Amino acid sequence: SGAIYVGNYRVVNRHLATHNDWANLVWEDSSRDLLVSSTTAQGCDTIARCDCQTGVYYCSSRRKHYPVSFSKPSLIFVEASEYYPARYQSHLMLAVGHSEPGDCGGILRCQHGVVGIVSTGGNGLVGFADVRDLLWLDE
Ligand SMILES: NC(=O)[C@H]1CCCN(C(=O)Cc2cccc3c2SCC3)C1
Ligand SMILES: [Zn+2]
Repeated sequence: SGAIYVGNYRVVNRHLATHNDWANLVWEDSSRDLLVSSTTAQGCDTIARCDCQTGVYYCSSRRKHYPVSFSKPSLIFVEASEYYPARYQSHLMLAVGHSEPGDCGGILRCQHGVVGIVSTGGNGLVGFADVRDLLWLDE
């Protein structure tokens, strides 16, 4: 579990969105596993606008933060699950690091701010749905 609170928006993994997220839906994309909903309260997370390939992510299955190098956002094949059929997930970044079901939602950050959130993982790997291209989150 985990979300990004920026301005009047809440960004979460689409497969983990609630009834409230869908009733106040701003934008959603199954291929990216992202859903953004509107909020009444103001959010204060800063989103990074960079091309960093190093950062720190929160791993709830270990209750620890870990430094990682990560790949550039790209189309990556993702195995069938109870949420999606077998498909390519776009804007995904991979890193070597621990990750198990339940770590989705954990924030990945660089010196500039929030880069994205855990969405995939397995075999000593962790996939992060990137949010740096969503320039509208700020305005
Ligand atoms: N984006 C998707 O289609 C997700 C949907 C849920 C399932 N999924 C996974 O990768 C499961 C998983 C296994 C092992 C470690 C981890 C995970 S998810 C957090 C870390 C794909
Ligand atoms: Zn950065």
